[PDB]
Amino acid sequence: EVCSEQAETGPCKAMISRWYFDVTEGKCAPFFYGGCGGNRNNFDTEEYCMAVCGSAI
Amino acid sequence: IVGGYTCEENSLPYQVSLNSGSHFCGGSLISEQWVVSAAHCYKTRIQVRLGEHNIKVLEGNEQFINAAKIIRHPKYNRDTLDNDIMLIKLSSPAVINARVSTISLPTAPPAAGTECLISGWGNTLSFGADYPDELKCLDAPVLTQAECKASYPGKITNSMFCVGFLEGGKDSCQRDAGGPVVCNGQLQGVVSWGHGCAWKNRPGVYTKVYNYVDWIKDTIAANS
Ligand SMILES: [Ca+2]
Repeated sequence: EVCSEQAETGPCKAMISRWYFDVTEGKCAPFFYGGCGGNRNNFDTEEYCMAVCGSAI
Repeated sequence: IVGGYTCEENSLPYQVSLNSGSHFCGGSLISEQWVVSAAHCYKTRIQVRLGEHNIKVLEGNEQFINAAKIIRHPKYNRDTLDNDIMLIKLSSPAVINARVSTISLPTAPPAAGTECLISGWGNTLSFGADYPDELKCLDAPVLTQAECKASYPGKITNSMFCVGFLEGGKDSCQRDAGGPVVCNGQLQGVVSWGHGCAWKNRPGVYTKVYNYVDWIKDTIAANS
């Protein structure tokens, strides 16, 4: 679902730090969000991403 | 900026950097006290940096000033990106000198074929990441309305226009948002969005500043 979605920066051209779940790493990683669009694999903090996604929190 | 060149250090005294954690957006100095940027670059707290050339090095000319007010266009739409423009009021007036100065607001809309100057600290690669420390420039022409609409079927609103190259290779990129498009001594555009960066048939899309001149004037007077 949302947890397997590719990290999408979107069409806008800002640089905002966020987190997404990487299925290969089996954990969360940082990416640069563009400010709009994209998808829900997009979290404000690492902890929150790991909370929603993967493993056995 | 993808496919551009490094600016002379003096050069663009109107270019500003927006900074929360770090540099995340550009902007344009339109007076002592006001900066124009994009509504999608909105944050609750912002520090404005003026007289920057190399954002990672203290050079002695810069002015750091916190936003006192951050104001998105009331009609900004986050799904369509309509009215992607924002005003920032500085908590103290910038000191206007040789390295920090204003850029005229437009007195006519952009005309197709006009060469413009686009600038910022944006990504310099169409695929991959390489963010510069030094300010980048790009000379690029305003495109026809037909060229803009045919590039983005269904998506160009009245607030938008395109500048750049249909063949690709030159364009603005992530971290350029909010930054200036200048034509013949006047701010015509704000860096907004595009499909990828510098891709074929996907020129950058910019907010048409001329459409907001009255709103800017009125907003400034309302918040003096
Ligand atoms: Ca500096």
